[PDB]
Amino acid sequence: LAPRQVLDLEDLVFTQGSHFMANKRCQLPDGSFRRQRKGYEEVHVPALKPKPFGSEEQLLPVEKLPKYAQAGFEGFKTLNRIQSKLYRAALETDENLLLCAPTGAGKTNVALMCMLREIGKHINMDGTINVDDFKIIYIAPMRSLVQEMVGSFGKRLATYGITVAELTGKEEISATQIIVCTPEKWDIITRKGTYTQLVRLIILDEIHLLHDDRGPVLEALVARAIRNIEMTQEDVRLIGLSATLPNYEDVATFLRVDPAKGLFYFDNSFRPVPLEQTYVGITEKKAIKRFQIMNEIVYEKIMEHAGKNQVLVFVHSRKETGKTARAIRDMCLEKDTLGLFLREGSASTEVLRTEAEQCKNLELKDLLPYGFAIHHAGMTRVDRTLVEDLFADKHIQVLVSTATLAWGVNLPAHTVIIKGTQVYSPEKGRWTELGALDILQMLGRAGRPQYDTKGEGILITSHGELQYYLSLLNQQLPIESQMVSKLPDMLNAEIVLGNVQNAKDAVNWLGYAYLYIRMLRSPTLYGISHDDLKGDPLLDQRRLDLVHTAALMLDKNNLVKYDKKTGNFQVTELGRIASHYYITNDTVQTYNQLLKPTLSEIELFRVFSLSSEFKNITVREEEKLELQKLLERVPIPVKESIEEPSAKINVLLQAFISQLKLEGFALMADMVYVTQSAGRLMRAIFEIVLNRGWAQLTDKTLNLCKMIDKRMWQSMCPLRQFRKLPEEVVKKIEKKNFPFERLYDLNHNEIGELIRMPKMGKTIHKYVHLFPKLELSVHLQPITRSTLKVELTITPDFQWDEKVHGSSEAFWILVEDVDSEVILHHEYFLLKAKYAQDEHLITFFVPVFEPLPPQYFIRVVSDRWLSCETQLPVSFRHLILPEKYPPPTELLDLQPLPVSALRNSAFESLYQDKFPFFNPIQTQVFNTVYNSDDNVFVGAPTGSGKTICAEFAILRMLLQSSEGRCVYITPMEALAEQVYMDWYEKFQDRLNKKVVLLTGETSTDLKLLGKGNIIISTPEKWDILSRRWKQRKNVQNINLFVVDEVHLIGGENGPVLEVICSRMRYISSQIERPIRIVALSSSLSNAKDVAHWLGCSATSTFNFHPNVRPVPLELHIQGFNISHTQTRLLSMAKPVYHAITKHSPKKPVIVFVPSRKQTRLTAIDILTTCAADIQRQRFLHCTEKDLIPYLEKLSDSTLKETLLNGVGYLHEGLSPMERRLVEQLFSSGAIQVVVASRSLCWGMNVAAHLVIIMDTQYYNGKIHAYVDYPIYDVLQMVGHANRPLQDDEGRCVIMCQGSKKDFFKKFLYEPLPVESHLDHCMHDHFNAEIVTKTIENKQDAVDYLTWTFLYRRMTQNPNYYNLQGISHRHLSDHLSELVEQTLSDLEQSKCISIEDEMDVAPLNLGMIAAYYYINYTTIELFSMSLNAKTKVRGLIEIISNAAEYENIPIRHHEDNLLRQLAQKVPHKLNNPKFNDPHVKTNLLLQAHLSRMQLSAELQSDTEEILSKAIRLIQACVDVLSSNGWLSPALAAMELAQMVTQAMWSKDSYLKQLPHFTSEHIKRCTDKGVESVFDIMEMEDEERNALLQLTDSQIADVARFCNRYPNIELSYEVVDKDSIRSGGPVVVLVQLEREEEVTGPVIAPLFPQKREEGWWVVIGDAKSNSLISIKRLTLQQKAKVKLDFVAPATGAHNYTLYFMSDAYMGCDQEYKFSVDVK
Amino acid sequence: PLGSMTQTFSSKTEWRVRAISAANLHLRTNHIYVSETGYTYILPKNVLKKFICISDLRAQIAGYLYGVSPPDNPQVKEIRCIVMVPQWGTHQTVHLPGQLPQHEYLKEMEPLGWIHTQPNESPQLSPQDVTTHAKIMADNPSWDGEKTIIITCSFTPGSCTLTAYKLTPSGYEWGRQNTDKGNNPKGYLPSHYERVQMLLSDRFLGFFMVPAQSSWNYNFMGVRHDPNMKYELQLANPKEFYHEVHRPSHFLNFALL
Ligand SMILES: Nc1ncnc2c1ncn2[C@@H]1O[C@H](COP(=O)(O)OP(=O)(O)O)[C@@H](O)[C@H]1O
Ligand SMILES: Nc1ncnc2c1ncn2[C@@H]1O[C@H](COP(=O)(O)OP(=O)(O)O)[C@@H](O)[C@H]1O
Ligand SMILES: [Mg+2]
Ligand SMILES: [Mg+2]
Repeated sequence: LAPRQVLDLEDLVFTQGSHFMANKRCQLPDGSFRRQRKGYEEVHVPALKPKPFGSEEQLLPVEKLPKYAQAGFEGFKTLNRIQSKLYRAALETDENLLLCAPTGAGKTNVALMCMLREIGKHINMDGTINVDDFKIIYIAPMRSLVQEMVGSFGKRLATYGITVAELTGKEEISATQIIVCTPEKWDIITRKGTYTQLVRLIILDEIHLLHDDRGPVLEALVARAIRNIEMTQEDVRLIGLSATLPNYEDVATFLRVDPAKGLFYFDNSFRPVPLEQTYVGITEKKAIKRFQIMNEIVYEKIMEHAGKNQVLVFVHSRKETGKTARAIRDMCLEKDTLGLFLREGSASTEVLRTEAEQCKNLELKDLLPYGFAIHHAGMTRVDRTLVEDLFADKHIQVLVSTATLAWGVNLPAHTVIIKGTQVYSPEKGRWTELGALDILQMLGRAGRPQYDTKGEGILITSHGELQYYLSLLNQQLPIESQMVSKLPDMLNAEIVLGNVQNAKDAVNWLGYAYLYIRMLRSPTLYGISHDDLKGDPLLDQRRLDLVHTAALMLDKNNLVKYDKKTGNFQVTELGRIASHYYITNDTVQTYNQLLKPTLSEIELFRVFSLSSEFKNITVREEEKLELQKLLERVPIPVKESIEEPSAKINVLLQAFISQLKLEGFALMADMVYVTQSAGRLMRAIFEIVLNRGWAQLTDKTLNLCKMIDKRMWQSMCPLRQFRKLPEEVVKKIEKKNFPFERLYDLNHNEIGELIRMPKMGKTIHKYVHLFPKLELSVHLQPITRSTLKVELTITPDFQWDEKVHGSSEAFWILVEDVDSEVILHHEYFLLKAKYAQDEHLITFFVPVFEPLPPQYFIRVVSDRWLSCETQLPVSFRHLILPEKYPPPTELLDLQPLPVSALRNSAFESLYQDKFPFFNPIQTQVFNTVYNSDDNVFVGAPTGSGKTICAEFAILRMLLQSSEGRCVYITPMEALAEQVYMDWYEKFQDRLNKKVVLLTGETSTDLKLLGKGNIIISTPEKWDILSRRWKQRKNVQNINLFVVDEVHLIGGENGPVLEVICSRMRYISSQIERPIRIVALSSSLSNAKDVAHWLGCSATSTFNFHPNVRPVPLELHIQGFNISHTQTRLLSMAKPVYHAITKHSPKKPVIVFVPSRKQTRLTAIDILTTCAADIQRQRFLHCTEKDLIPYLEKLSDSTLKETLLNGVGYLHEGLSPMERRLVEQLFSSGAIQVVVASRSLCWGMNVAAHLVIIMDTQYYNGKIHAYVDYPIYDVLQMVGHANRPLQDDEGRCVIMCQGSKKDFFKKFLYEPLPVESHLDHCMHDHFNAEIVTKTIENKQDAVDYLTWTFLYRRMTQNPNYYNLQGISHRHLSDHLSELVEQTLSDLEQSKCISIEDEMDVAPLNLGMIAAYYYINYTTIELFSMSLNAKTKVRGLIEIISNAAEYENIPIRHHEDNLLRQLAQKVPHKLNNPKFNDPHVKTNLLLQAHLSRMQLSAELQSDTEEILSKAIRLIQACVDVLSSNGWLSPALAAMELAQMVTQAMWSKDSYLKQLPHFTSEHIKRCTDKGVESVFDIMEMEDEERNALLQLTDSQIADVARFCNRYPNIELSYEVVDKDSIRSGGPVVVLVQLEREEEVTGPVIAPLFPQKREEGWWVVIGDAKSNSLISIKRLTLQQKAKVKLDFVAPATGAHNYTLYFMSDAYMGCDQEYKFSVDVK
Repeated sequence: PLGSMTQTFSSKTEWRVRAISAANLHLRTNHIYVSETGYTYILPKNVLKKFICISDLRAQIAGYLYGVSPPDNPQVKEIRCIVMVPQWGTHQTVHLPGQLPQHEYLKEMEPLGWIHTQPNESPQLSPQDVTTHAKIMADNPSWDGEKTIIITCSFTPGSCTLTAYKLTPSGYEWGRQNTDKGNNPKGYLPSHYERVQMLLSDRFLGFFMVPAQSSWNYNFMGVRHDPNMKYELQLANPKEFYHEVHRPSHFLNFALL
């Protein structure tokens, strides 16, 4: 619990790493012998004989495998011994496996068999593989082995259509299904935390790396995944491949491998090629004579196989290959023994000479004719392939190479010699023994699986290391844990991920590491007594002491804040950067100590040189002469002396940037290690200083990052970065003293006289414009005198070449202050190749003060290109700041108004039981709203009771006109549904009036406002009916118009709210009887503007500020320094619980979280902290047993468990019923805390005492970026912290990022300024006003604008709308330009007609778009895609391409779903591209007509699509018929009834009736029924038998029969004789129903209710000609009159069509002949 | 011969010590101090601290002064901008081009003289600055003798002391004629100048103007600096004295071993 002891971790570290020998003895196989010789001793081990086939194990043929796995094994006839023993456990079970076999036994195919099983789990009906369904991770030790396995696995599985790739230094990871990486690579990826949730299989190849220093990486990977399986219950299969070493059973426990199922051990006797071992241990310790003894032994061993077998020699440096190959040969001809390798006259000799000529390599040229060769990574790619080809063809006799050949190529040899086992370790700063993995892999290449009946491995080393390599290659080197060394770095990585939040989590996490298993089985080897082992049998105290020690080290270095007593861990931004950038904790401590904004480039290099990754580097005495030569000439001065190793590291870095080659062998290896680490190290320093706002140091470190990558300083010409260039010219361009900027505006050949090469003329001009260059323009938009909104326009001014720029180019947008000292704002900008020519718009906020600073600076710097920057100065000399907002309306100290002040018994019955008196705000406005008819403005904070203020005006209207009609407008649909429920009981249940809610379906919307007394609607819903006000009387007869939450005018959907209220004012001006307008708003800074715009007198303008809220609001704003969103959310988890126990320990709490997934995670986190506090069920105020009546109604299992502890959560994915149960339990006080998602803040019918806003950002899956909360959403969330008759105060804690803290303080403590954006969407409204003839000329458009809010704000804040003055000529030109631009686009799309550049008139297209409320862009694309030959398939395609469907989300976890849905969908589409919402919309449409049950989100996505489909369908009907196209119009008319009933034209008409199953309609398609009228005319006891339904399903079938359309049609041609060409032909059509209707259209699968619409079409069938068409709605009786002009003289036959828009099977057809003289 | 005992010379160029010392110039910005006439000059602290951090402790650097007067009050001169032009200097003087700064931003301001660092604090104004200030007045009539001043930022130990001087009529006609560059020229008198009042302030901010295509420091590229050179200006802040782009020879001479 708390008996901690601080441990010395370094004394628990096995210092030798993989060279640590745990076995004290080593037994040799029978026949092993030793021979003493001069200066050295040899040890021989005979080749082991295979084990005779034990039991029933026969070699399994490949054709006996499962059918689907035989393609990954084509080219193999039979599996070997270990593969046939493993194929059943590999292919037929999901058991975690561990295979231990000697190198070369064929372990890869076993891992391939499990990969094939996982791929088989995603077989498709199509036959391909669902590739976005899973992911496989193949962990390989070496990078060369990774690359070869990518090609091998890519070829073996190419027939499966599967991507196998190695991760680059990230759309590829989603594209690849099998990721091949090193342990360190996958550690860095999962450390960030993406697509790792799809990992189903992990393969840890060469898992005996655990014994190596890199071993702890494998332990961290396994413990992370296994522990993740428990908190996710998504199982992952673990496959481990190992060599033959002890402790394999401990490895099996470490991988969760059942020993009786998944453990398989094969000793070295299962090596397919027998191996004779030879170990040469040299006793000579003097380096010079030991060097020659080594060269004498290799010669003696070479001669034993010279001419008989090929010999492969392994050295440990790219330089030693040539030395060893030459030294061997040179002594051969010194002894005259060259004729043995080559026959001096056979085919082997000549081909070694012809290719030595064309080989190009110089060193290999001197060795290839003699039979010798070299191989190392420093050589070319085709030379190494030739060395591999010539050696595989048995031409090369002696090949000297390094370990890279052993890992990356499958090149076996009969004899393998390991000349020496000493390697230089720059990380350790000394010579060390070779790694165990390299030894096994090199000697594993001894013996070819075909020619050689045996292999001969020879290993030369020092005598003191014979026992080690004898143990390693004879199954006797135990695999131990090197984990205590890297323990502090790994614990921090789990804290940053949130997997470990306290010490007990770490003790549990430590129990999953290989160190824990080895500590239990061998405690004496890990510094543990065998009696301390069971004074703590599970090692609880020992692990807790190890965690305590590591946590203290992290706390001292400021990576973690560690509470020693409670054990809790706190993440920090410093601790996150060390984890994400793979930096040790001691280094980031040094960075935290020395980094300062005033840092020079001199100290910056010194800071880098002190990183703990170079702690072992020393200055050797043989290096000081070469180092001092450079130190006295380095361009960056070095303060430290030569004796200090930090100066050596400093000089080596500067020498690497200048590309200088030194001579010291240790210096070169030290320089590579220092600069290889410089990449992520300097990148870590960059992120530290960038997020702190240090402008000067950020520019220094970002340049140093690029100078290390590009290997050049800033002083050089930036054209060096183009590697494809004959270099010796750019060095002359540098000599030419002229800036690189002068080359842009310059001739393609004036370059040549400047650099002396018209020779290489336009070659320079090519790369000058290939260099990235961006142009910047800015538009300043002042919000206050304290805040500015900057709209930055980025315009690329270069050209894209994928060979140079790749797929994207990254840039850093930096906004610096006056002194280039503080970064006021910064963000990441990625320029994709698909948008390399389009302008980019970036918007952000910056603070300003009122001795207005001279200027700011905007710098757009490239992320990788050196000297690639564009700085735009932002002068404020002409910036026009808006005026200070006027003081608020003072809250009068009036007496509280009683409910009896209404003086109406019926009205008082609405509030008598709710509260005794109105609040002070309702008190002030009472006389003006209840006892007056003037226009009134009420601006008060959210929660001030403004809803009752509007009810005052409604109650007054009912007194005057008892059947008056009021229209209430609220911006959110969730607000309208809530207001409708309250006002239905108040005004309809009690006062017996009519309260309706507009549905958005116009087919039954005009019918409610004429019926109701209070109309509740959203802006857009009212806009469509508002446009036809001059003909429809039910819009201008309105007595009272109320618009609520009018401060949303500055929001995304603000302009629509501006248009209707501006229209109601214009209507009221031309209506004789003025319309009262009541405006409710949040506290507005410019409320007098809203008052003047809506005609509110100043005495009736109530502009209150947030301080006058009835329930006082206690606001707290916490800043959080972490910039990584997921890490910042973690740092706020426990503060959420601590804010609950502080501000509301027992009163209800609401927590707003960004996403749906966070609702569940936070609710569990709050309970876990409540659990560790032993406060379990403290938020549960209801008895456990008194909740199951409500509890077992849910589907979510997690929601049930947390509700049992008083914590609920709400999100958009819950059931509409489940939310009401959680909302009722919260308001009941049963549960105290509920965690709501961000998107539910507008439809939440519960209030609480404390509101916690967890972060103010959300990820948008469309732009792939985090978006700030709209300020309107935050105000709505704070409004939930208000309970007037429960609490004396309201409290809200907002936990935001530190940079956003100043923004909320300025826009929450003060009233909110609101602007308009109607000028950014004028086309659709201008077109509407031209259709109804409100705008007839260009002067009318300017006059029309004078009634808006956009318009009035142009004089108060002109710079916000891009005006430079408020002069009445300044804005007169600004309006005219907006008028000219808007009318020119409408005339371009053929919706309006402009005559003499003055008069405007609507066209047929414009009248259609304004009628059905459709974007003018959609109506133009509609008009250019339909023919006379348009069918149902194309109608679905054209309407799917509508602009109203552009914003349908694209969740790429649905890619294969839509890919397969495309095959299940009846109509096939050409060019299938699934990155388009219009293609997804088309697929969701056909999925609805097919009645296909989809996802919960896909079905919801379809619902929003269908809410606009009817109006789009009706638009094409008006377009097709206007062009005389008969067949497509009728087809579109029956597409409307198809969408309504969710059917197809060929489907059965009985599919409309309820409960009619999928097949029992076919039960009677064989009989004689096929219409609904057939079912209508069938008798009960006769028809209630075939239906197979119950006493309630019969009635649903029945009630559809009564409302099914059954109209008797009658037509008559007036004067059927007195007709000829040019004469009027009129046809009267009479329609009458049988009975009538009680209710709208019965269409359960359509979201909105509809009314029965009908067309009457006259057309010529054989000519596809539509003559006349008229829409209508029928009420019992109706009479329509169709007219047209007769054609030529003759006897033409027409057709009368009577088609519905909501029912299938009611259409009627009547042919008739008209004799035209 | 040769000697029983001999060593090899190691290069120790002097700019490396000055570059290391230039890194600590920001510490002096925490300790700046000031030492009648009729005109009061107000220097904003933001541009002065920046002018210190971009300087050298021995090589003098200079910048041109521009500003205006407060609205309804003309007895005070508010310095609003410092302009850095291509220049190279020594421990006693600086060398500017003959052309004065020309830009639209400065057309609404008046020239108020110049400001320059100097190594040692001296109780009297340099004879070189009298010659420089007077010769600028002879070639540019926009520099009023009763309006333009010389601000000296002398590097005191661990601090910075500011003193502002104007030129008397007596000193102008001697500075324009003087061709003796020594410390005791012939006809140098303390009556050639008087001290003007100078006050630092934090209530407003100034800005910098730097060359358009070039930078300002030519102390390592003196060959390319000519008194007849021309230059345009941009609205940006100047780089440090030893910035990378000010001494290219040091970085590429190391590249060619
Ligand atoms: N079933 C098999 N049948 C015939 N040859 C095989 C078979 N399996 C492997 N070989 C070969 O044996 C060699 C061993 O390769 P590998 O799978 O990497 O062994 P390991 O991983 O255990 O060291 C490969 O070249 C491989 O092509
Ligand atoms: N006069 C009042 N007296 C006591 N409680 C009230 C009063 N008015 C409202 N409450 C309650 O306070 C809450 C305020 O909600 P609301 O009317 O929507 O205010 P607003 O629209 O300004 O945000 C309502 O639940 C309401 O029932
Ligand atoms: Mg292998
Ligand atoms: Mg409200």
